Amino acid sequence: QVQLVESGGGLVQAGASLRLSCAVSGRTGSIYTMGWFRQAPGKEREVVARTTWTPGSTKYADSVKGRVAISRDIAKNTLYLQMNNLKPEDTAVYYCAACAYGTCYYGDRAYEYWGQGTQVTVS
Amino acid sequence: METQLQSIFEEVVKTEVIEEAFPGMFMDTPEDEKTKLISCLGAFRQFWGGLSQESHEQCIQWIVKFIHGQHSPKRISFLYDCLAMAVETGLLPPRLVCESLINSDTLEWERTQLWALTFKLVRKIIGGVDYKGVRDLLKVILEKILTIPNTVSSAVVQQLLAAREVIAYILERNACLLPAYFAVTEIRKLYPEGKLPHWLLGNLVSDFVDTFRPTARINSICGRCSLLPVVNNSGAICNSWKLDPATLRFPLKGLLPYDKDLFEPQTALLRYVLEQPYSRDMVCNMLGLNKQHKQRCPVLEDQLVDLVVYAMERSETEEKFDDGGTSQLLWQHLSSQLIFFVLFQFASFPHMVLSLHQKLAGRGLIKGRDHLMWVLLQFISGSIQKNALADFLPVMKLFDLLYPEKEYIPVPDINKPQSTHAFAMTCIWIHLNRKAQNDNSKLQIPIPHSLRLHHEFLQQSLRNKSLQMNDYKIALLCNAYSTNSECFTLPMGALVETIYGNGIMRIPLPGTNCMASGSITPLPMNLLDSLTVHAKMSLIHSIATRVIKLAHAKSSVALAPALVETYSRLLVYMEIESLGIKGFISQLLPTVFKSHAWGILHTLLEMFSYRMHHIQPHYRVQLLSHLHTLAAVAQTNQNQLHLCVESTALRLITALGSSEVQPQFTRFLSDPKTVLSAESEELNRALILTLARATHVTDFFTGSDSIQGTWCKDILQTIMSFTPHNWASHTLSCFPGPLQAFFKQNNVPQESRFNLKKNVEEEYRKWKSMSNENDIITHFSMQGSPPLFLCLLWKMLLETDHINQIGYRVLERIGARALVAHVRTFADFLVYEFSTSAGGQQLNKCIEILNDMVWKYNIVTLDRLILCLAMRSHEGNEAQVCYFIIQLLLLKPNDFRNRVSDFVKENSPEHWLQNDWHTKHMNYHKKYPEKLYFEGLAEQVDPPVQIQSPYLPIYFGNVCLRFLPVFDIVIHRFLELLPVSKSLETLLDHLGGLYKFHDRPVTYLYNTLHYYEMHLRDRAFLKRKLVHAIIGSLKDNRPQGWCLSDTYLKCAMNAREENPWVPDDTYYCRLIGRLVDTMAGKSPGPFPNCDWRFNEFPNPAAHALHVTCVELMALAVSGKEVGNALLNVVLKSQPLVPRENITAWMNAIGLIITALPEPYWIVLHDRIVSVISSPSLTSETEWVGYPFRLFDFTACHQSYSEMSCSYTLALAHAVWHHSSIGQLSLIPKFLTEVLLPIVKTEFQLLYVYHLVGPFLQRFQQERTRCMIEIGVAFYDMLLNVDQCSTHLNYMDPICDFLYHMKYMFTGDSVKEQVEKIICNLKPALKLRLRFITH
Repeated sequence: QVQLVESGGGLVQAGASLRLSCAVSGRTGSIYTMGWFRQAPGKEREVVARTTWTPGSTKYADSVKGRVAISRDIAKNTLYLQMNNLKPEDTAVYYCAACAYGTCYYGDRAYEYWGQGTQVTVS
Repeated sequence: METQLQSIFEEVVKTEVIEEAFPGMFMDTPEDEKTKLISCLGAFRQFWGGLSQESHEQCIQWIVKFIHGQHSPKRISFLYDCLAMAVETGLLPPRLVCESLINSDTLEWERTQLWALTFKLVRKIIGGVDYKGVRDLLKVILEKILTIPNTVSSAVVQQLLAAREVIAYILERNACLLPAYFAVTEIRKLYPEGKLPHWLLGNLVSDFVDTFRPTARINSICGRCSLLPVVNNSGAICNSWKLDPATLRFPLKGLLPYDKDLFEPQTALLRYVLEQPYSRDMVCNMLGLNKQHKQRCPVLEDQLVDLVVYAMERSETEEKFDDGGTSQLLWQHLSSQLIFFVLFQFASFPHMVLSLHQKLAGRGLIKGRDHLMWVLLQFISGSIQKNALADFLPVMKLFDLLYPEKEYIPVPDINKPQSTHAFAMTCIWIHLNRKAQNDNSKLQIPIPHSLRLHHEFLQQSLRNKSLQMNDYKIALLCNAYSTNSECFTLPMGALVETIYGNGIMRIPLPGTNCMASGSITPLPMNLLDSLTVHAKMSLIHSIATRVIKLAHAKSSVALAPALVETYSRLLVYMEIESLGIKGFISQLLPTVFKSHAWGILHTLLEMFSYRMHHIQPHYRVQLLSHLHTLAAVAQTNQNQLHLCVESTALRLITALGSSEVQPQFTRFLSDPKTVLSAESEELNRALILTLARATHVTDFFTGSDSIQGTWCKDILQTIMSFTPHNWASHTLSCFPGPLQAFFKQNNVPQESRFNLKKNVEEEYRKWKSMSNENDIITHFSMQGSPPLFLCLLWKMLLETDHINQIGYRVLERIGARALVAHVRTFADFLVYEFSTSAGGQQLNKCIEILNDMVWKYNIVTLDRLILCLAMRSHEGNEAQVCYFIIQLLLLKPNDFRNRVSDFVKENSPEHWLQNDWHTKHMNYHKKYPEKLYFEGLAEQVDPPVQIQSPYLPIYFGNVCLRFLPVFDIVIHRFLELLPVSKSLETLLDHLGGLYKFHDRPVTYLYNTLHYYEMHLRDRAFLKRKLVHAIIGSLKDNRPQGWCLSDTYLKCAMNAREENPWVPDDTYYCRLIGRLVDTMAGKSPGPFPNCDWRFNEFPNPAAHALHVTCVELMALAVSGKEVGNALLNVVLKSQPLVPRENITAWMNAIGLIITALPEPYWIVLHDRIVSVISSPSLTSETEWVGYPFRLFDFTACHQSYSEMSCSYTLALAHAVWHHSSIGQLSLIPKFLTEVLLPIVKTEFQLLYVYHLVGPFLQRFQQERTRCMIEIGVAFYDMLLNVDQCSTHLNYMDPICDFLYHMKYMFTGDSVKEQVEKIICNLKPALKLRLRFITH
């Protein structure tokens, strides 16, 4: 069992930045990879950024490439997502998810544990 | 032309002779040795202009022949000088001149001055030859240097050394005339591993080869010679274990200076495999012995001889009075192993015997002589029938060597099975003597004096008119007189009638009107093991003949229980595979089927389901295809035969190994109809589920996101025809990705819940309104109509609590085959009924009558009903209701729990050790009779319909054993549905003990835990409940210490209290230590030795591997933590794990972690990154020479960082050595998405090459796409390192390796992608990689 609680969203103007955080709790150590996802009102949930937990290898989607940085703190058990130069097309509910499989990170296997999400509305 | 050339070059000589004799005349201010030489060839320049390019090589060959024909060295030098200027000025091509000068047959080393002048000329002009031509000239120059003897005159050495300077110029890296890889290739072709360089060269070529010593390491697997596999004769074979059949050496890529052990024969590897049971197929695949000709493979033939000598060595040194403890176990293995290789003509018996005589001549004592002759008797008694006599005579030299000749050898105690080994020598001589009497003359063979007592005992017993089974007197006669016409009917017939039971009254079988023969005691295994292969061959032939005889006699009497039990035991010996297993499926099965025996056919399929073990995959697929064709047509519309065919097929499909599925089903893509079902949706669903875990466990789809193109698309698409169906979400979500993508499309509409309820009520309303019986029977049994009669019977005894006489007649007319659809629809209707129902008596009435239709009226059997329920596509609460119905049927009444409790308490699964199975089998059926023809319905109907249908023979099966394959499926469905968790615990508590009779309990747990890692990781109590219930069912039938480790039984066997048992490093070392000691072969042994002929695993290592993986998966610890703990057994300084033997531990960890789910073996990627960022690879402190110790785990290291860096590389090789190609496919993305952004130094780049380099060949053969992705990743890393480093010290090993990868693997595939990367490198790298783009 692994619990995730997103935090840090809200209404932000275009071109500004935002720093999402995810409180990772439960049975950490079962986690090999962690990632950030988003889902528009009437669209399919997309992946934003993924990391391998202990080494810290990062991987970014082509939609947010160059504008977003994903990072982690093992000691604080917290996952971070720095979003810069936010555009109106980034309006979505953002979820943090963990997964024990490397193919979650390399391929496109669905992540196992999820948080309830956080709203990010960029006008 | 040649006459013109003669006149031209005579003027050149004649003009120089007068210039030599009168100098200082017209040389006032000549050019510094340039215009003179040019003007000398002025006439030749105009002649050369009027020549086509076709004549150029003929003109130069003539010039060289004219220069080499001169006698004056002063004139040869002048002509060479004129020639040198002609090349410098561009008049003559340098390659043709160099080729003609070196290929000249006048150029000899004894021509001491022409030799020096020629190679001094080559040294000047060879620089202008292209790199391919320089490689050509490098070969011939080294060939001419080879013609010089090792001893010459001291004065000619300086002139002979002129050829060494050309070699020194070609091998000059700074000159860059050709890729250095080309040069070392030609050097090794002439100077292979073992040859010493010529004295003229010496240190020059020896040091040049050592510059490729790093590249050979980059392309070599660390510790490969000590990496050993686990023998699985299942899916294909890994190319890593293939050997040269002529040298036993690994096929190496390129002519590189690989380590000395890689050039040696892999005797230890082949020896270890031959020692393992069922290694027959793997030994052939290694040496390519696919049966092409009389191989006479001597390296295998000599290794079998060494394995016999080793058995003779262990025969000495104690072993005591009782048994052998190994030794006799190895002789037992040698008996059946060596037979195949000599029968199919791979080892020669006469050559093996005389080669065995030399090895045994004067080599100490001889205590295992009888066992050796017993092994040899198997060859002679079985093959002397038609082989020439001169091939078995060398045995006489062995007999004279091993036995005391003077005094008589006494007769042994014929009550012990070892008497057949003592009499083995006399038996051998009786076969030689009868081969000498048949076709007499030439060479008669007399019996020895020491074997006179053994022979008199055999002849005096042969004239005894009635022999018993109370001793081995019968087996001794079958072994000795097997090759005798009339002398074999006396013993052979004595033990065939003891199981046939011809007379002395008969015996009943379960059901009504089924009688078998009297004998019930089968021939014990220690008796069958005491028979020779030839004696067992006739026993197999006599049993199959009588079955065919009974099948053509259209007899209703069944075969004796002892006959089918004995025949199943003889089917164990794989050295009798020709007449036994291959004939049972290809000859006996079709013959019985073509005779319409049905009764006998029911015995053969029942014998297969309950008495077979190690059957090869292609044989199971053969029987499976026969079962499908048997069920579809032939009008086998009998209740007892349809149940048997469908039950036997379910066992074959469910038991297919994960690795076996692809190679056996990829052969039927041309017409998959043969290996599929046409109407049994359950079997086709069971096959889909078996594809699901097989592609999962083997990581088949890892990399591919589409089933299209693979072998599965044509199998599944055909399964959609015949039997279209849907998969519930909780089950479909566990399939591999590409399989789900196949079932989301290819979707089938389903009849709604309301339409089924409305259809049943409208048809039950019609049932209550019809009076004409013929109209009722015609309507409610119409083929093609909705299968609702089981729902109607449900409706009848729900309201009226009874069924009319027509109710039985309608069932009787539907047929067993068409009735499964009724059970299938009745399953859906049961779900709707229970899902829409008030509690209390309205619900308990449904349960009461649902059990009545099974046990009271015998309308459907329990395993048929529950299999259909578990094979439905209900979602959510509907699925919870469907599984709740399954729990009710199993646990609520007393009918099934009593049957399982009594059968488990009173019976044992070791049928091969049992002499009273039929008695214990009849006691069950007499206590819980099974009615397979609706007897309960016909007996409680209004006018009792008397039934007298004769039952078919039932020797082994019952409802408890028939349900065990379905129980495997029921458990998987409950694991997939999360709210049905608690009910699964109650099933394992009540019915868990049934797994005592499971055929592959450890294998079932292995697949279940591996396939359901995601659904059991956060439900450890359920995972412990499953592992402990199935393994616990065998605690009184298998030795202590057979499965779970001693620590796991003392810690993880307690209740939870918010503190699960977290194992320490000592635990994982001991657990892995059981595998390293089993693969090493220990006299005590971590696990007890079992008769592997009757186990789910073929050999100890296969058993030691699975029970270790099962235990590691049963731990309440995540895959990441367990996987890292495995790596820390070796990568961290640990006691109990002794160094100097670390490769045997790395081999076991690789085997263990590569068989675990991905969360376990994925942690290797994390461990590599920790080494990539280590001070050993990130520091900028330079070395002199290649840092071999950073990558060689056997060297001595200066730092702990160097120690773990090399150990990680060695472990990563061991892990990837045992990985499937699917697991290896993560490496290209691991290189580009994890390592690429952090590899910045030169040592990090080399460490990546040492990691992936050795496995390039596997990507060449198994998945080509990855080979190109890895090749570009290597160049992308080289550009990053080149830009972050001020300088690069080891550019030569880096470029040598990149050239090796080109000519051996990538070739020209990656040229445009690489060229653009080359253009951004520093000029030093571009000049070395000058030829990569070619």
